[PDB]
Amino acid sequence: GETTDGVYRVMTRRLLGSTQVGVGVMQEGVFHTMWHVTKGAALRSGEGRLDPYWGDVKQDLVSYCGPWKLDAAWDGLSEVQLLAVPPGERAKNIQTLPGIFKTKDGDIGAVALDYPAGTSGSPILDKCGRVIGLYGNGVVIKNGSYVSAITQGKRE
Amino acid sequence: DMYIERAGDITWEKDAEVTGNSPRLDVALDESGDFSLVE
Ligand SMILES: O=C(Nc1ccc2c(c1)CNC2)c1cccc2[nH]c(=O)[nH]c12
Repeated sequence: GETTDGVYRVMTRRLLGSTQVGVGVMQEGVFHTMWHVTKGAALRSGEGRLDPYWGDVKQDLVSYCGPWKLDAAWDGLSEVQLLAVPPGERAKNIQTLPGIFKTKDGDIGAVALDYPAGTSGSPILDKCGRVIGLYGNGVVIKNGSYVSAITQGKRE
Repeated sequence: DMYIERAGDITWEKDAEVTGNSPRLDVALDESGDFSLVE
């Protein structure tokens, strides 16, 4: 069906009314989203069907129709824009300076913006509009608020 | 069964609302892709 580049809402009719379970990026004929949004299930786009191509529960990422295409990275110094697509609310760019998730395998970018769980999959952009990662996987800090990581996949 | 709807273009917008702090958090990622705060 629709394969135009951009940001998309992932919805479901399995529950009461139409409920938004997450968000995704369509780029180069591939739909990119978080694994915890779809659980690897196939998606629909009008009459068309999107089937999973690659996925990984630890990275919490999944691509549809083809391999992961997003490869831009946070430089460690610049502000980024979370293209937040909230449930029932209009898409909105939120500029922020990212923090650091210090891990045993290296550091990762992190956006400290609290958004509903249904905002999972919203892209994080650089000053060029490139997708440097997706919002939706992080931690609950001492304040109860969510601090998501900048989750980027690998372009083989 | 899940379905998708276009929500917009991916573009950087100048003069967007600038909010949020930049914290350095010690985390651990388990085999189930879940983060946890290490203190
Ligand atoms: O729960 C969230 N994310 C999530 C859930 C389940 C799993 C994973 C990530 C990865 N492995 C399985 C979430 C995402 C965005 C904002 C939030 N606010 C809040 O309190 N939780 C979230």
